[PDB]
Amino acid sequence: LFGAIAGFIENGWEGLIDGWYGFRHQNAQGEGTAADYKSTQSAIDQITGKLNRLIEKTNQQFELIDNEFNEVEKQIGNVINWTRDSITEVWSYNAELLVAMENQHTIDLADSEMDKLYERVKRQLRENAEEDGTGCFEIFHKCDDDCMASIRNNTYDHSKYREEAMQN
Amino acid sequence: LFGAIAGFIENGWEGLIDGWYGFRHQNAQGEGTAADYKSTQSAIDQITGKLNRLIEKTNQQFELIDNEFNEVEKQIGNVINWTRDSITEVWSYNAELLVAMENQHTIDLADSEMDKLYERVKRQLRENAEEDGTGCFEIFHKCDDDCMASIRNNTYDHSKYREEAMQN
Amino acid sequence: LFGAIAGFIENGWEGLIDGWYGFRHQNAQGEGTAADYKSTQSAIDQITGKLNRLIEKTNQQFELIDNEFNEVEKQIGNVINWTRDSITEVWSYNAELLVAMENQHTIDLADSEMDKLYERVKRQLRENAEEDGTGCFEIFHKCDDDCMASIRNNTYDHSKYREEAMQN
Amino acid sequence: ICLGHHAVSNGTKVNTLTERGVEVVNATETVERTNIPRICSKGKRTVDLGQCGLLGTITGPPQCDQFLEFSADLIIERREGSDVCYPGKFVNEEALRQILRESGGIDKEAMGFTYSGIRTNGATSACRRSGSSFYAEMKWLLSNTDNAAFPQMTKSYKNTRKSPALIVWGIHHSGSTAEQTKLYGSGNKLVTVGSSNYQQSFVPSPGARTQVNGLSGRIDFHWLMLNPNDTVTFSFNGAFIAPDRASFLRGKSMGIQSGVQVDANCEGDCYHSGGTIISNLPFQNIDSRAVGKCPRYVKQRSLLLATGMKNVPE
Amino acid sequence: ICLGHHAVSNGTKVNTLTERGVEVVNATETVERTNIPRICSKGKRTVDLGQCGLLGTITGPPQCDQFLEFSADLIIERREGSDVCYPGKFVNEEALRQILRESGGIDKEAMGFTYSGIRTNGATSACRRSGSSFYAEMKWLLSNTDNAAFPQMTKSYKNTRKSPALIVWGIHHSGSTAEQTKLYGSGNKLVTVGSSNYQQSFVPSPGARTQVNGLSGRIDFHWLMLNPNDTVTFSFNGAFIAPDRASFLRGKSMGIQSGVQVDANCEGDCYHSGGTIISNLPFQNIDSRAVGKCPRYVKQRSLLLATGMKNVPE
Amino acid sequence: ICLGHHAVSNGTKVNTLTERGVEVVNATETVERTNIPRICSKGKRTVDLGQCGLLGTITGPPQCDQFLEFSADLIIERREGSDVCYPGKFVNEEALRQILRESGGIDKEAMGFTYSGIRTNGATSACRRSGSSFYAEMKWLLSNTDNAAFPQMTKSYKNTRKSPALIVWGIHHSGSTAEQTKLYGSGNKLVTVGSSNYQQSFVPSPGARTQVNGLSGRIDFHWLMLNPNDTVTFSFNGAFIAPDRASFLRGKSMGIQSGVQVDANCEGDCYHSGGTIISNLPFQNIDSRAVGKCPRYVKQRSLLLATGMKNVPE
Ligand SMILES: *[C@@H]1O[C@H](CO)[C@@H](O)[C@H](O)[C@H]1NC(C)=O
Ligand SMILES: *[C@@H]1O[C@H](CO)[C@@H](O)[C@H](O)[C@H]1NC(C)=O
Ligand SMILES: *[C@@H]1O[C@H](CO)[C@@H](O)[C@H](O)[C@H]1NC(C)=O
Ligand SMILES: *[C@@H]1O[C@H](CO)[C@@H](O)[C@H](O)[C@H]1NC(C)=O
Ligand SMILES: *[C@@H]1O[C@H](CO)[C@@H](O)[C@H](O)[C@H]1NC(C)=O
Ligand SMILES: *[C@@H]1O[C@H](CO)[C@@H](O)[C@H](O)[C@H]1NC(C)=O
Ligand SMILES: *[C@@H]1O[C@H](CO)[C@@H](O)[C@H](O)[C@H]1NC(C)=O
Ligand SMILES: *[C@@H]1O[C@H](CO)[C@@H](O)[C@H](O)[C@H]1NC(C)=O
Ligand SMILES: *[C@@H]1O[C@H](CO)[C@@H](O)[C@H](O)[C@H]1NC(C)=O
Repeated sequence: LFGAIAGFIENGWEGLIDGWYGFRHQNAQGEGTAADYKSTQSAIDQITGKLNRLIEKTNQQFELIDNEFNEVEKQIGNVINWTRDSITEVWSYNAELLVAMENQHTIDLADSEMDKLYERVKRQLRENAEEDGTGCFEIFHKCDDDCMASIRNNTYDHSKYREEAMQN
Repeated sequence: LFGAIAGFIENGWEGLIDGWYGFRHQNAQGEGTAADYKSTQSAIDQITGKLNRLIEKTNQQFELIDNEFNEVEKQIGNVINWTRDSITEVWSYNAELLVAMENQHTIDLADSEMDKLYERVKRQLRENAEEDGTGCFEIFHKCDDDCMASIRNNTYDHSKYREEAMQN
Repeated sequence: LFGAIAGFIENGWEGLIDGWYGFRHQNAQGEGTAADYKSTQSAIDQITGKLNRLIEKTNQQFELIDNEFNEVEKQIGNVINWTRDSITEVWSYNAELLVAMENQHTIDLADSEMDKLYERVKRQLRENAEEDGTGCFEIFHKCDDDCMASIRNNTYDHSKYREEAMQN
Repeated sequence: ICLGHHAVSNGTKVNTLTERGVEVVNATETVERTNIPRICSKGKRTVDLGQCGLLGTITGPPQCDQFLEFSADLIIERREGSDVCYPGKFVNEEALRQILRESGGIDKEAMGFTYSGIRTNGATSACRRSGSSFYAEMKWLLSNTDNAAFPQMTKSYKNTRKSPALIVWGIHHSGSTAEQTKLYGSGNKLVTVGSSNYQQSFVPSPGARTQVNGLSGRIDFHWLMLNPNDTVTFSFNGAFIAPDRASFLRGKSMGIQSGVQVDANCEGDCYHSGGTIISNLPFQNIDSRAVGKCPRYVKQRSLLLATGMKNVPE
Repeated sequence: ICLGHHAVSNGTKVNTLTERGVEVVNATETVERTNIPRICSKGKRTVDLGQCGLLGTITGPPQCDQFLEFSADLIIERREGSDVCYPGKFVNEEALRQILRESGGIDKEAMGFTYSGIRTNGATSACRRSGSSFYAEMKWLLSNTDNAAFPQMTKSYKNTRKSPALIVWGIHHSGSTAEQTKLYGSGNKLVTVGSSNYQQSFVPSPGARTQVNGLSGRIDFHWLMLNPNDTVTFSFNGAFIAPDRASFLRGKSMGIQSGVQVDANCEGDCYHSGGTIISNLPFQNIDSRAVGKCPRYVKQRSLLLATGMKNVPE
Repeated sequence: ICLGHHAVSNGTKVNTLTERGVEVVNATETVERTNIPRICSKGKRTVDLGQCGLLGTITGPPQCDQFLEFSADLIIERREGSDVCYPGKFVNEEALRQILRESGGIDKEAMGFTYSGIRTNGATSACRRSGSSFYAEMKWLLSNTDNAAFPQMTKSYKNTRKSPALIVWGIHHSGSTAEQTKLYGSGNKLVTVGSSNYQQSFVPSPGARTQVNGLSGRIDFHWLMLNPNDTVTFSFNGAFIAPDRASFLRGKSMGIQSGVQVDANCEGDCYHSGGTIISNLPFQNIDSRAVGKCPRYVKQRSLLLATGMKNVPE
């Protein structure tokens, strides 16, 4: 729905076992991969809250209306079976539609979270970098490992390396 | 869902009693706050239409099937109570799911409207300003009060103060 | 929901009979209009899959519980009519809500697809063009017909006409 | 220039698909709880039965003398209402009640039963008018003298209307056998009813019951719906309470059971025993047995629907 | 270069969660309204009962002589069908109809009842074959001569199959008492039926009824389901119409009531009285009492589902 | 610096509104299929009726001598349970079963019926204790000697409690008429029951039935609910099995039918014949007739709910 996951980003990282979303960087020092905690925790909190909303015990008690050992009269029995079958159709429909809708909103929700993380990182880097289109921000200045960590910790200053990267 | 409200914008304006969304500006003349009419009216129209869709009278008439003064026979009475309880469970489920879904789509709808207003203002300001990341557009030219009003009235010209603000 | 269709884009193209979305260009060679195949095919695949999900036969068989030629006894008949009317209310509600929700998600889905196509074209054109705000990318270099086709085929190189278009 | 949204100091918590307690700017209720403690009947032909029972309007005990041919869009049963003056009961009682609630009223028409060599006006002190009387629409068939016998008779009535006719007859179960011989003579009696859709049968059972209204005897009431151009036949030889007039349904109506007063100042289409549910909301938590045009009953006391954005204060 | 979407000059208005009448490019119907005015029975073993009533197939009036051992996947009841030739009625009628509709047909088997000192072949002009006849599967038990008496007999039948046996017997209610004494002798008769799940009771009631088919007498029909290795017992002493053969259910089938002709050219699994609902849509607005494998009935005539984007023309 | 999401090598396919088989990172089941093959009754007062039938607890056959005044939150009926020792049956059987399942147990109280010039202790070999006995809560009313007659009696019982009293009486249908004259004398008997909400009627029917337990006679059992400060009246003259004690409902309970053993180690609130459904899921595919506090039954075997993003591997 939001275009990030599955998605202008090619695929996911099987090596990213630390969280749902994260940053993977290549620089002059080497290559690294860390997990973004706030986005992952947000998606986990929303989806977990959804599951807790669906997981609920029915405190409504129903009593036995048929008899399995001595069958009730045929007419009232056919009315009972007819009603129970109607209710079964209603609840099967409700369950199918519920699961389908919740799955749709779940996938689109995670996609939205990824898009929000990417957009935030774009907010941090104003003219010091140019987005590529596959989920990467091409830097135009020597972003040290402390600079990358400042990007991950939402502390990167835009005016620190601005003019250094504008002319590139 | 869309990231604007609640949200890279810190919080709402309790002083903004003129509408749902709006602009608050600081310049060389002073500080001001006005309400955006089209976005507010759009969200109000959609949510109001939703409420009018839910507020509907059931023109289906149901008759009395029990008897409160002289109780009906126990067997057919237990079938009646069983059916009515099943229907009650179905409608309680439908009401809960309906309200939850409608609330979700409502909140995400307002968030979407805010994001659309912000994106429109970004369309108006092409290179004459740079977004900060908290819902502000940092201007690089002396935007007069008539310039701010031109931004609010969707009449701001991008090429009028372009080169004046590009070199900053 | 996503702001693209209906929408910062003024209206649709009745002459675009080749697909759902597409590009219409004016250059130094002339004017042209082509359809974007991947976005159109994606929206058609999702909506078609939705229709195939709703189009389903009920393999649950129900038997006759009333009698149209010799009316059953009045009490059990009133219980039967009462139950059938309740089920009818439930299914009328389910059908109304289902169609309304599916229509909402359909319209917002197409809007999302348009926004994703526009965003992709923005990814291709990095500083070689500036978006106008009505769905157009104002070029700052002489984009030949092969350049336009390279934009449509997702093969346009950003660094080929970069500096040629940066100074404009 | 900066962009933002509005907020309030005290929002309203609602529930979504993911959370429980999201504070929004504004919200509105979807489950109705407000009840009007009276029967809103503005613009409706209303009949408050009061002390008259709904089934009594077909037989006519003294408390139903003013309801023998009522006409209404709304019928109100009361707890003090009684169907009988002489102790008795109806067979298929609730089905007949449901037939009469949506009948739109009843129209009586004489059936024209003529008898010979028999007593046709039995009375009792339990059905008191000027003195000892009986059901206004019925005829207690006794014997000529203090004993004698009961000649076996066969009466027939053809419904000459285009609407089905409600036929109601009675069978007396005296307090003992000697009373049954005093009223109808010695021997075992029978009452047979015939037509094209009905087939019975019947036979009395004398015996001592409880002293309701001071009497130990009972009276069974039975009924059937006679189709147009069809004939009902009563072949009997004792313990018979014949119908004097048959009933026809006027049209359509609404039937409720209530204990609150009637109010012609307010209008309503959803009723329960405690009053009227005037609401536009799709759900209600007042009464699951509410009848008429009602919002669907739900177990939840409240379900708040968000009508504004999320409230994010500083 | 500019980007945009397509549009049409005449879209289709649909309804969403927020609006009512949003014009989209394309939409499709979800509520079926098209009806096929015939019973589509392609590839199904069909039995059109016609003038034969469904219950008659167990007793066998002249109009059911060709349906005594039918076999079908689909059973069709007609308005002109009749269960009886001699005036009468079934007890627990609709329950037996519902048992027979999904039975897959019936299989008859002789019960082997032998009598002595009695008349076993009573006939009537209302059941006409070559002359005065009777139900093919029943035996009208009368008396040896024009009066005489009725010796009290006790017959028993043990269902020697693995499937329950449908047992149907009759009790004659003559037009008067003198006729009952002419057919079965004087005195009060009785018919008792016993087994491991059933307990009755029965007793006649002679009297004048309406002249259906020119006759004032009636015949009650009663039935029970005899479990395997269980025995049914009839201890009677007059007014008895004994079963000659018992019925067994063949398998499974579908039962409908219709007034339209049968068509083996079209296939269908959803039927009503007016025809067949051939559709893939999830809902239908044709008949709420449709039976089989049907879309769910809804009150809405139409519910348009959007299959395209919103139509925004210039 | 590049941004991305996580993925796995083996995801879980789920279904959405648009597709069928979208592989996501993680998913969980919403339809319960796991069954506990025993009755989880931890912390509940449980009564396993075993060989005693639920209705027998009111009449008291030998197999119900230890259940005459039970008290429970959960009542378990077994297939081997029997309501009777002498062959017979209850009228309105299932309604009484449903009354007793949620009764919370029963409390017996003597009704104080005194008789004169009659036999009050009839016995049979089918109800064996020390020797030939009878129902513990009933009294088989016979005659003084091997024939004689049956004086017509009228007994009355006023429910002096604040709770309705369960009244159960019996009517004997002997194997023939000569047996009925041996037990109660010659003539046609009757049993009439009266109060303020009930009106019957009854009459025996002697005849040869099947030899259940070696006996060809049957016993009808009838019941009613006597309201507080109301009186039940029995006017009879033969073939009567009078109630010795009346029953009162203790409170509330749960009634199930099962064939699996009881387990006090596990707790459960959803039961079926095959065991207990312990689950927090909103749906179940185990048994549509499950009773108690259960998830809603659905036809689908499985419905996987996505708990993670879409799995997009390389
Ligand atoms: C209702 O369905 C059950 C199967 O779950 C079946 O055993 C029973 O016989 C049906 N009821 C009647 C009256 O046939
Ligand atoms: C049905 O429920 C009502 C409570 O609303 C109760 O008063 C009534 O007794 C129940 N029906 C039967 C047959 O117990
Ligand atoms: C149930 O509704 C039908 C109309 O579809 C009507 O013909 C029938 O009489 C109703 N049932 C009773 C018992 O009135
Ligand atoms: C808030 O909702 C209520 C619900 O009826 C409405 O009456 C009121 O006008 C609304 N107020 C605002 C400010 O939206
Ligand atoms: C009923 O009978 C009258 C005359 O006896 C006749 O005019 C009318 O058409 C008949 N209607 C029906 C439905 O049989
Ligand atoms: C429009 O929808 C109908 C619905 O069946 C379909 O048959 C038709 O092919 C669709 N046309 C287009 C252009 O999508
Ligand atoms: C029924 O009886 C036959 C022989 O009498 C026996 O073979 C069969 O197993 C029995 N079946 C049942 C279900 O009792
Ligand atoms: C996956 O879902 C199951 C469902 O219960 C849960 O137990 C498990 O912890 C989840 N694992 C991850 C990695 O989310
Ligand atoms: C029942 O009667 C007793 C005394 O006979 C009296 O105290 C009590 O109030 C009465 N209760 C009712 C409900 O009539």
